[PDB]
Amino acid sequence: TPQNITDLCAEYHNTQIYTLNDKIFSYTESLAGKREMAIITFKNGAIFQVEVPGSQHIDSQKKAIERMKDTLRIAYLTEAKVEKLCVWNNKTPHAIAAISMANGVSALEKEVSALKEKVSALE
Amino acid sequence: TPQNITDLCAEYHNTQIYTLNDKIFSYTESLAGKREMAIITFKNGAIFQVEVPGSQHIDSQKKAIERMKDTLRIAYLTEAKVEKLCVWNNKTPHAIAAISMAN
Amino acid sequence: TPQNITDLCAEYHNTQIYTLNDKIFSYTESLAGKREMAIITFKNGAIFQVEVPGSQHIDSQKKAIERMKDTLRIAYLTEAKVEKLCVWNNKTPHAIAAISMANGVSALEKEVSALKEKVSALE
Amino acid sequence: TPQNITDLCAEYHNTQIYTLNDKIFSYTESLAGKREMAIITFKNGAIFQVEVPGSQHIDSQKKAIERMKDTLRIAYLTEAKVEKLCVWNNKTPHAIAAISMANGVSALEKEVSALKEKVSALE
Amino acid sequence: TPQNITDLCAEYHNTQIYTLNDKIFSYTESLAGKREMAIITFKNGAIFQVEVPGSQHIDSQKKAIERMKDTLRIAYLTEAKVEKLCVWNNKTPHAIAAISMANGVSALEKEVSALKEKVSALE
Amino acid sequence: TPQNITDLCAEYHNTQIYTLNDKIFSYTESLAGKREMAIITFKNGAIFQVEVPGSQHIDSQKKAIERMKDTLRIAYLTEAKVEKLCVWNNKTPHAIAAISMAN
Amino acid sequence: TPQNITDLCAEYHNTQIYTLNDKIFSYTESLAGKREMAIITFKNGAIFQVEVPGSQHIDSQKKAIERMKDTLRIAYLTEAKVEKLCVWNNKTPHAIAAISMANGVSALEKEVSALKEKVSALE
Amino acid sequence: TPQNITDLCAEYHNTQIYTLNDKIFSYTESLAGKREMAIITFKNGAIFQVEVPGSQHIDSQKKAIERMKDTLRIAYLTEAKVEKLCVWNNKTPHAIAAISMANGVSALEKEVSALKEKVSALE
Amino acid sequence: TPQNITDLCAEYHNTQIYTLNDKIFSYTESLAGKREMAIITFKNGAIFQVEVPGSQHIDSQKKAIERMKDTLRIAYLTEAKVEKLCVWNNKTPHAIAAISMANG
Amino acid sequence: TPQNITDLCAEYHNTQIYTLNDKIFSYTESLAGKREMAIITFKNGAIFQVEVPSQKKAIERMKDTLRIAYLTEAKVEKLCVWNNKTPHAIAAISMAN
Repeated sequence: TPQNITDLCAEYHNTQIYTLNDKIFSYTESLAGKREMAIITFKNGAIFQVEVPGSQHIDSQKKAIERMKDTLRIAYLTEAKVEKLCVWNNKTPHAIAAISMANGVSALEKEVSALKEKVSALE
Repeated sequence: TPQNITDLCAEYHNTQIYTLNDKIFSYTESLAGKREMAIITFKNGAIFQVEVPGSQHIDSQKKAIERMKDTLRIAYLTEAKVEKLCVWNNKTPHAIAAISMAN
Repeated sequence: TPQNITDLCAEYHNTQIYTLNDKIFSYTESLAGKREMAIITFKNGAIFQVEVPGSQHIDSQKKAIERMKDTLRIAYLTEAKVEKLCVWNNKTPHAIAAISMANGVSALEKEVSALKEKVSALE
Repeated sequence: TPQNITDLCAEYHNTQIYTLNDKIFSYTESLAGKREMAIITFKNGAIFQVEVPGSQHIDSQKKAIERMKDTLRIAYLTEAKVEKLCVWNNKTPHAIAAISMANGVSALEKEVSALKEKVSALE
Repeated sequence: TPQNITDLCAEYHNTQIYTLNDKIFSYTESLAGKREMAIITFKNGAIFQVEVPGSQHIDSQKKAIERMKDTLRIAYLTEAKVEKLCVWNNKTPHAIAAISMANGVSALEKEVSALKEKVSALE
Repeated sequence: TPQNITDLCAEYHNTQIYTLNDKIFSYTESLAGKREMAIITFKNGAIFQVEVPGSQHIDSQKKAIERMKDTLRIAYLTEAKVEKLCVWNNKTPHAIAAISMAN
Repeated sequence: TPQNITDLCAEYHNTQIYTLNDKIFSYTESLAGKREMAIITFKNGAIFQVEVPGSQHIDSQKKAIERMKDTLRIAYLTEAKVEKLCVWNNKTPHAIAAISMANGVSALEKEVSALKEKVSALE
Repeated sequence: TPQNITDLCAEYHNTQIYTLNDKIFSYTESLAGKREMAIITFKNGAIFQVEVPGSQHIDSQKKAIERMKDTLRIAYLTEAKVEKLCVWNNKTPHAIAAISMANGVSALEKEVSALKEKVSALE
Repeated sequence: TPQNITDLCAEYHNTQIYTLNDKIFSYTESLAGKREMAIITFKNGAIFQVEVPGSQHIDSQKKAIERMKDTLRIAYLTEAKVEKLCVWNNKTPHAIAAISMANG
Repeated sequence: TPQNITDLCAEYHNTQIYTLNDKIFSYTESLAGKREMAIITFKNGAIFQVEVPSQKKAIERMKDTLRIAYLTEAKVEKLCVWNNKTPHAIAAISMAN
């Protein structure tokens, strides 16, 4: 089994890693017949879909497709930084196979950066 | 496959885009028999429904109808700006087909 | 199709609107056999149930009953103001048929917003 | 139908109310075979389970058992005060039948306590 | 029935406890065929999977596997401290069987709560 | 005669409307033999060509092909918002038949 | 020889003047076979074409048809106010025969700009 | 049923909305045989007819055609602002299908209402 | 016979009173085939129709439907305050059954 | 058909991409007999020509493009050029903002 999104992506044909290290700029979701899909965009202009469930998906993927749309919605609403997407590049928009989320800047490191902006203003 | 909500909307008859760039003013949900629906309003007076699941929906839409109501509830509670709604204008209130959210 | 909770409520026998414009005071939930239910209270003493799923519910209501309990829990935890409840008054406690949530700025909350504009101008 | 957790608890044999008026100290969850369960602890040392679904549960309880675990997880993560648990005391750990969460200390009452500290310092 | 994650872990072959007392550093999820899985990492370099559902899982574990992925996602997004993981050490990465989450207010988090009380009093 | 780009587009086989409501991200032009063409891109990754003049064009189109390339160049340089493109989806990149610009 | 667009328009059958004193709202141009045309719209809903070159045009018009499309494009892109169009009303959309551009500050608009300079000087 | 003139107009082929926000400049009416019609003009040069009844009208439209001519006459005589016209653009002049009247206070009409409040305060 | 619009409204199924105490904001009328109708709006966003004459109308209503459209037009043009509308709420927009105007 | 200037350039033997991401520093044009040409330079020191002559129209278009790019200070992203000419001769140009 792979230990990271890059190794996972390399197990499939017609995939590539996009490194975004950015939050999602827009979240679109449709319930229209044969377009039951999600689309996300990033500030850099990159567009990605979760595909409509279809004949190219095996039964095991059905729950994971629904989970991916839940993940993208809550990621968008919490402004979570997306590290990488593994996508199928034979679809337009490119179709999400996997997502990694990583921050960098530690939990109380955002309250230490804010008491360094309030501390270099008073004394 | 369409790349944005406007192109998606243009694939259906009786639809139009509303551009709101505003958070939801009110969220209403009903479990009453034959009215298992949601209604959202905006400060500008615009009213929209997620339709009762029915004979005009194909099986693939059932999960997406439930997802749309989850999306509208969490959008309301987080005050997320709605950019655009694609709606059917042959229903009263106009019925949501798609939503875009942008900060 | 009705356009608001008041018109929706008027389509049923044995219903009434309560206007609360208040957050939920208490949330109670049970997994005990034949009492798989939720109960909410308001400061004013109003008590409401989501009924145990049963013989008086049609199949289309099963998901909506589960959704209503999700809505009440997240409303309670976020202190969301409930605007109106449509309830069946032939049940004890009164049984929820529908809920509306709106940001209806409270009575003394307009005099607290005006002593925050007069207080952030003097000192 | 009972109107509160105390009346609900009194409808079952081998139950008791614990009053905690405290947030959950720990949340534990297992996917291990025959131990698909949750355990919560409180600072006072109290330990409670949501039981593994089993032959002592009726079909109606299946969804409510899953809902209880969702409720305990979101309560833990939001630090919501648990008021009371109704539990079966013939199980070890004691098994959750119902939960109440209660609010009280008012919304704009924290902004009125803070404009009484800022108002008795300037003028 | 066990009362904590350590006793639960000792009931299975090929398991061990890792004590992290740290939030999740990265969350990865895949909908790709035969890799419908999650991977979490910690700052200390530890990598863990939620396994692809398969022939080694009994029916009761299906829901608990889906719950574990929901728990890891919301834990990542809220920066919840993970206390312990019970894992199968015959898988690579080690496969999660159970998770415990406990508050314990962090080391320098008591000196950050005290430089927020001394910083909101002077300037 | 059609009154808008969408009605114009519907008079041809193998065409579709893309709604961009965005300025052009890149303008490419080539004088290389058998590739005397222009390519525009948008931020969203959409790529469109003005085709090399060829056997599939009638004489009346020659001037309009040259005009389209002038329009795309001045639109790019002024950052004018493109509303819609009517394109042939039979070609890769999709080939521009018409453009609308709206404020 | 006519002295202005209104005199020019009166020399043709089936023509009329539209006074817009407004910039072009939209510019549409097509290279599609048999639709080598331009369409402009104004905010007020008026739609106008430059006709496809055809059997109703004399050779002298060919260059002027190409010039009109250049004029409409540069007028659109510079937001130049169109004063008047002379159009054929026997075509749908109405077909442009001539255009006048003047940046015309309206009749009583010069006496309203002068009673705003005399009114923001007294009180 | 449509809720405004724009939605009504979109239900017909060969129609468009003109937004005038202006009173009628001229009203023309004829009782001459086969020309029993009305023509209105606006300052901007727009010309519109109510068609002679016969040819292409169903019986239910006869009263509505007579009503439209009454509406245009009283609108002209009262200088009522016409907001929008829905017209058939396959007729010359364009033929009225519907009219909206709204009192949308013109651009420099808000600066003329404000130099009437500043002029009835000084002298 | 009822003595006011509220009592009149209560004699019909699917009706309700709207109290506007405001002049009409917009008046729309159509002569288009199968849409021979009027629409009025108020500043508060309320939208009402006079329905297309149809199979749901009895012969006695034909003249009253034409009268209602005359009333709404002259009310709009004189800025007369509308007190109440009795409307059918099973139509979209809600369909006018009666109107009261009070000078006060 | 190629979808970008780099793929277009790779279809020809004597060509290479220069990445400038800079506006044109100088624009020179000549109407002199047998030297009806344009020369552009970049701050970098790079010099490029549009060679002296349906490619007829494209040669004229390229000179129009270089002139309006110079006058608007538009950033040139890439040039595809023939490296068997001195100065190197422009085959294609990409502009990105």
